[PDB]
Amino acid sequence: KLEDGSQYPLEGRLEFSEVSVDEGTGSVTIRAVFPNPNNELLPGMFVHAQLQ
Amino acid sequence: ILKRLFKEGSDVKAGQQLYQIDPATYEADYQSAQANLASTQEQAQRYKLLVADQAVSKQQYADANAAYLQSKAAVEQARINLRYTKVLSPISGRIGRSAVTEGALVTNGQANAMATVQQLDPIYVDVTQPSTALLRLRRELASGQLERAGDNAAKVSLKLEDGSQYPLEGRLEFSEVSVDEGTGSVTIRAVFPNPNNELLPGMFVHAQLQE
Amino acid sequence: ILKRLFKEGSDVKAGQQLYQIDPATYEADYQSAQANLASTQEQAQRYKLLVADQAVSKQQYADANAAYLQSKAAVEQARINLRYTKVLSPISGRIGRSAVTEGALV
Amino acid sequence: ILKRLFKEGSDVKAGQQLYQIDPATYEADYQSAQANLASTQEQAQRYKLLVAD
Repeated sequence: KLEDGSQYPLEGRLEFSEVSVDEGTGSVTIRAVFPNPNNELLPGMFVHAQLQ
Repeated sequence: ILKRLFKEGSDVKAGQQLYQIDPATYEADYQSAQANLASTQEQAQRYKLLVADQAVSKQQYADANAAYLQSKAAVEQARINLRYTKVLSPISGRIGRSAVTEGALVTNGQANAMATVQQLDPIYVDVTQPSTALLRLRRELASGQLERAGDNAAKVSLKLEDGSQYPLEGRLEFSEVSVDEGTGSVTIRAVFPNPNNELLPGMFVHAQLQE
Repeated sequence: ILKRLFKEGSDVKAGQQLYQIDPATYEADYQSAQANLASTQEQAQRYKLLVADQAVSKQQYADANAAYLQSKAAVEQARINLRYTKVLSPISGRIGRSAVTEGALV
Repeated sequence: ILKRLFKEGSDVKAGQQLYQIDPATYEADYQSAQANLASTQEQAQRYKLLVAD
């Protein structure tokens, strides 16, 4: 779901292998991969991954 | 620097000579390399025929062929250096000021440029906008809500800083050229014809989209 | 930099040439090194035969072999430098602005 | 001997060219000597002034 509140039409995979853990916070970062064939998404966008 | 061949702030063509570095010493190396080559070549040719006839040893032919190869090499380097005495314009555009005065000493690999040329006719207008604004606009190009100007571009107008309209009409191209660090904000470019140089780099302006 | 070769904000491929560094001297060094190699090599090969026959000394052969070894080395470095005059994309992806202009020094 | 230019047994005039010796190396030595003179002459003109100040 994009900053504008809109739904990205494509759908990706949320990968559960941890990329980094935080120092103080101890909170983990993981990553989803989304196809981006029109170059609608660019780095630095604020978004929400939606999980059922 | 023998000469500066251009007027500062003028329009220069791609490949036009902007400076003449004093060629005299470079001409001398070249012509001297060619003289050395003409001689060693004629010998190497003679010896190639002699060694075929066994009128000379392999060594003597070898030595003659070696001298010739050295000469060949020396010519080619000298030719290149001579060519470089004419400092040429890489592009068509408005050249600025010379950082160098006639009679100054220039060095291959010196830290500072001597001049800077700027293609001004087609001119850019850099527009920075939040990632979401751009995504919106791109959709309207495909929706047809925005009028196209060629491939992947919207027709645009320009409003100058004095507040007036620019008479000409440009292209707002949708491939991003940078995304900013702090802000998610994206920079794209419009392209406006500038046939008399009313537009200059550094102006603050407003590109205008009819939706 | 002789040429930039890519549009800013466009897609390039891994391995694609993004810039042309002026190759003229590098080309000349390489051609000349290569021709010198052909010549020191035959000389070293020949002296190798000739020492076995005692028609030249070990010192003469040692010198011929040395000059040949230097030519090999000179050729390899000249080749590598010439190769780098073509600045390639490491990956496929979207390229942004050029931070360096044509005519710039790298 | 690049060329003979005359027919054996024939008549010839004083100053008539009878042979051409290959001039390639001679042409290039001459071109090079002119080039060295130009360069070297300008430098001595230049240094004549320099030493003056």
